[PDB]
Amino acid sequence: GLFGAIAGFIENGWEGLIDGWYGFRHQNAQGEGTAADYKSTQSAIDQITGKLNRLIEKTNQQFELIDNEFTEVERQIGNVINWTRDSMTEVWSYNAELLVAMENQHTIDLADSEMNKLYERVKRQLRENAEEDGTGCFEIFHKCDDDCMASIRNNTYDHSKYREEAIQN
Amino acid sequence: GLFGAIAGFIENGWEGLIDGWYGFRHQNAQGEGTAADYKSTQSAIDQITGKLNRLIEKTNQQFELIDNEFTEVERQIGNVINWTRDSMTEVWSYNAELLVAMENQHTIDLADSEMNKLYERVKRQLRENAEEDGTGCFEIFHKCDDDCMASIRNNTYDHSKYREEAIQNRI
Amino acid sequence: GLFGAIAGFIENGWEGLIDGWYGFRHQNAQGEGTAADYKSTQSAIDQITGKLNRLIEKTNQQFELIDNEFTEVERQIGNVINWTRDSMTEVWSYNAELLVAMENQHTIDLADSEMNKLYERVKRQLRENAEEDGTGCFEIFHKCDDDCMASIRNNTYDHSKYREEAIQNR
Amino acid sequence: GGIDKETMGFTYSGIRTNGTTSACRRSGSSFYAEMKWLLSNTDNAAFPQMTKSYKNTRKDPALIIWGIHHSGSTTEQTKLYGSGNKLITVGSSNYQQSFVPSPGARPQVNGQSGRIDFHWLILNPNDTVTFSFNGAFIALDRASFLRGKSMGIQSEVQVDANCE
Amino acid sequence: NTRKDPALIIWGIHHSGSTTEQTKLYGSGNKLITVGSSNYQQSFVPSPGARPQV
Amino acid sequence: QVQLVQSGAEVKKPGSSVKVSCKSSGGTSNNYAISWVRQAPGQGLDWMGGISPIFGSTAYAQKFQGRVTISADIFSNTAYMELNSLTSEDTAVYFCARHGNYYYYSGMDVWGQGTTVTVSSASTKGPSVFPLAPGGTAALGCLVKDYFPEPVTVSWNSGALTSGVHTFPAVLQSSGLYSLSSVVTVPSSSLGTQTYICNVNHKPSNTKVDKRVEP
Amino acid sequence: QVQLVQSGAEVKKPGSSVKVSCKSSGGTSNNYAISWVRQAPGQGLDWMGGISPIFGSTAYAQKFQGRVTISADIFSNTAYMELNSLTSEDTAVYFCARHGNYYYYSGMDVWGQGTTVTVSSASTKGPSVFPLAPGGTAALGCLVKDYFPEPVTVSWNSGALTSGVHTFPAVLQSSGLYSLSSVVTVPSSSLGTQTYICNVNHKPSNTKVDKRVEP
Repeated sequence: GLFGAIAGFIENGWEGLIDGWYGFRHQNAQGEGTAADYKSTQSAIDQITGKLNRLIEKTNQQFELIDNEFTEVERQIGNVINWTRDSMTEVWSYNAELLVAMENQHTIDLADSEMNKLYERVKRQLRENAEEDGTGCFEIFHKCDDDCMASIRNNTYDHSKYREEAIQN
Repeated sequence: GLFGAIAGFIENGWEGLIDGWYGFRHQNAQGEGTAADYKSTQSAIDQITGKLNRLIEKTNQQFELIDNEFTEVERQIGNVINWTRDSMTEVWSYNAELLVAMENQHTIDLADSEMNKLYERVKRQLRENAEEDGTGCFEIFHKCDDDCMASIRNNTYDHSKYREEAIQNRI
Repeated sequence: GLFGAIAGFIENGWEGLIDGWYGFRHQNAQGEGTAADYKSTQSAIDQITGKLNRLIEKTNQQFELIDNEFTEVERQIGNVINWTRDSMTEVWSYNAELLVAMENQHTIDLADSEMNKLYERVKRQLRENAEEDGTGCFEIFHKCDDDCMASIRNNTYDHSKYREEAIQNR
Repeated sequence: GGIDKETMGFTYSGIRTNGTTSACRRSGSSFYAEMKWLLSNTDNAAFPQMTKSYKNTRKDPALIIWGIHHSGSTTEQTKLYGSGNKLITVGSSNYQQSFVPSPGARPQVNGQSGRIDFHWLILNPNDTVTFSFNGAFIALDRASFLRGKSMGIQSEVQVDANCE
Repeated sequence: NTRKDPALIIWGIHHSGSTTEQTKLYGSGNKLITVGSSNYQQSFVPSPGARPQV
Repeated sequence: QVQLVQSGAEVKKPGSSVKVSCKSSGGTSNNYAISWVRQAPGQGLDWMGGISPIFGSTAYAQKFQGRVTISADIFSNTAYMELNSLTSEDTAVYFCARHGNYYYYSGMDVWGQGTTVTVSSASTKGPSVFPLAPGGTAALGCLVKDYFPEPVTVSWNSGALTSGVHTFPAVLQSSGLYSLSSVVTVPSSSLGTQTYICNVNHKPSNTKVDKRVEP
Repeated sequence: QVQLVQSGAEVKKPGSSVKVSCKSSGGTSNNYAISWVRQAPGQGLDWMGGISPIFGSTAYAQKFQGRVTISADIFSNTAYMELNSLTSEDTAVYFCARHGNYYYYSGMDVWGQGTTVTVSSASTKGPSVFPLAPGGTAALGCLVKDYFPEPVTVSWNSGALTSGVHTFPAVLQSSGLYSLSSVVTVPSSSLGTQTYICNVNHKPSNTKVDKRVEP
């Protein structure tokens, strides 16, 4: 929710979009077409994986029994051992739940962020030939074909080719 | 400071705005009017409350005396107990101050974020009929009345009704 | 990477820019000029320093020997001591690496943020007299001189002085 | 990491060395395999004042055990070790303790009224243990050296050599 | 302890090298040392007999 | 679904203070404003003030300023109202209510069950119970005299007789004590056969009386 | 407010090195540039270089490049200047100063009290202190003889007497040693009652001497 994109001004996601986290749905003369963006999908996924590899780590740290399940140790040192162990259970448990909550906050906002980085980029491509309607869409003020879409997608769309055209409108 | 809104390009806040965190102050023909936004105020407040409910939690975890304040325990085990308890004091104190500082950073930027989400939305509503002056204001390039303001507020203002009007009026 | 500025749509940084983190490179009629922005450079630096002063703190907390390197303590209490100390080593080591990774994420995104706050500000200044090309540049649509540059820099550039001029040119 | 046993090189004059008991059955009465139960030469005889010492000449620390025998009755003590007060002392450079047996009546466990209490110490490379005693003393025949490193666990379930 | 801070108190039990040496030093018969305060109570019997020489 | 549950009825002497609680169960109300509204006997709703504890606002009606304390414990999901220097003008039912949002303009859509506060100089006193002796049908009952405070429960035949029972609301005497009556209407034929006993329980004085009513 | 406290006066032989410190007290200077600036006797100010330790910049004047090392310990809030291969040309007062921002362009608005560094063949020596014996007012003082290097400090009556005290600048003898006088002006009536003692402290030779001046 940090950046306003996901669950903000984009109304929802597309359960039909199997092949990415982020993509394009267009409407022009010829037809309607959908394709998921690679460069930014990869980008997010990669930050998630880089998080995982940090946690699914194995501690190389070994511990032994100070304790005895078969013949109980003497009661005073038994009680010190138990009290220390519970205190460690407290620390680790707090650490576990905090670590996970915080990673989650950050993961969600990582996603909001990459959406709102796709948007703001395409916007930048199109200069003055279209408009922010505000539901995560661009109204194009010139007729455009399906090879014009692809040129937006793979980031080649030239503006000053369609400038004047799109301007009286 | 993360997003640039609060203590950024908005110069300050409004001590007269009792009824919200975020709101509107307008100037038109009729008069000057102020009203605070609900939809985004609620939004921030709810995230603050969701933080609180998490910390104001009670540990269901019980501890007993390993120690004796009346007749001191034997001295060596006394020394191990004290050293452990102090070590726990170190860890928890660090945890306390870190947790609180971090929650604070996040709370502040949570606020910056919601402001700069009010802004960017209103901006989006108005399309091509007004301009960013940059002190957290929109100069409207058409005459507008107090029922036009309300339509911006509760998010109904139609652009292509005032489009041409306000467009020639920028040359 | 959070905001898209640094290592995003700005392609890279300027190894010639000694006197700041953030600055200006302009091209007009007269020549080409570079000067680093103070207000936002200072701004970031100050947040980094405020991070440091917090960690570079000294614990006022004293600990004594419970242990003996010369004549070993009795073995059962020795083993409890060692096991506890190791457990503390676990906690602190985790805390250390977590604290540092997290501060680093935040430092990086702190930087992305201040860049993308310089940008969005200059943009706001110029109103309708220029355009986002999208590599961290503004194409100015009116001829402008080097005292016009300085007036953008120290934040005095008036728009409605050059408005009409730059608008037909669009 | 397991243990490796070495002889302590004790030999004994003018006592017995082969006291056994029906509670450790091998083929008839036997005893702890790594220990020697030291007894007077004949029933009631005086057990001599003995000193036995062992130097750890290896490069790793040695583990040393011995036992004090608490007979089931005072009569049984004097029969085994002769009459009079008994004292065992054990010394090295980081250790110093003495032991007096306490003979007298306990319930029978494994058909025995006596008890043995084992004590142990770590002997550092180049240090020497000295035992001195005039009875009620269970002597080690072998010292133990630790082999390396291992983990020890307590378990109630089967072993499986297929999973890691 | 009439001072205002706690006092550290030491004493030793002597274990003679032979029973003969104990009675020479201290006379024959059973020896007993007791030590009491309001938070302490213990007793000690020497155990005379042969240790190596140190 | 959040419910607001208030603390129980209070009986207070003039000049004392009363502190009523309002617990939010089934969810928190900390992100909303909660108001306190009182209703004097036979009178209308009257706003006392409110609190929106996360927002950080506490508000008071001018007419109660300085005499009322509104507060909240966000951790127990509870709001409180303390009214000081009580008089009989303060005898009323007190409600807490949650607004549709964090402030006091929105309609109040969730209400507590109310807490009765009675300011009186009366002392606890158990009732003295007397029989009311009696065609087709007959009328017999019990008079429950001079007790304080409300309530009293009356049953017939240990609760065995429920039909035709009409327990009248108590009168509040000028003494400050209450009196009520319970009358049961019964076939007069079953007069000399079925026995009739009223059982009167007054929790506050721990009084429990059975009383036989004969023709 | 921050103060920058530099280290003591230094006496050095030719070819040696000196490291002067500048401690930021009453707050941190870690977010600013601190420069080192020296002043040779009778000459003008001369920049040596600077450091801005959080920013990550250390800068050096070309004329001192390679012979000076500037550094900082952000943790003790201290900056340092080490100058190597000393000759008599380096005898001079070194000043640390703080810049109004993170870099070296801004005017330096805080400064150090200065460190004197003397590079010579002459050896350290503590002073021999002699009394100067004395109407309305009288003049009595102490002669502080044959010391090296500067500074000495003179106090009177264990710093209880600050009024009327005039410590004159030292005269550098042809021998290479200094001498100064301190005279205090005092009511002559308080001659046979109050005791006047002059305390001379010479740090470089670690010399403390208290002399009693008598009439």
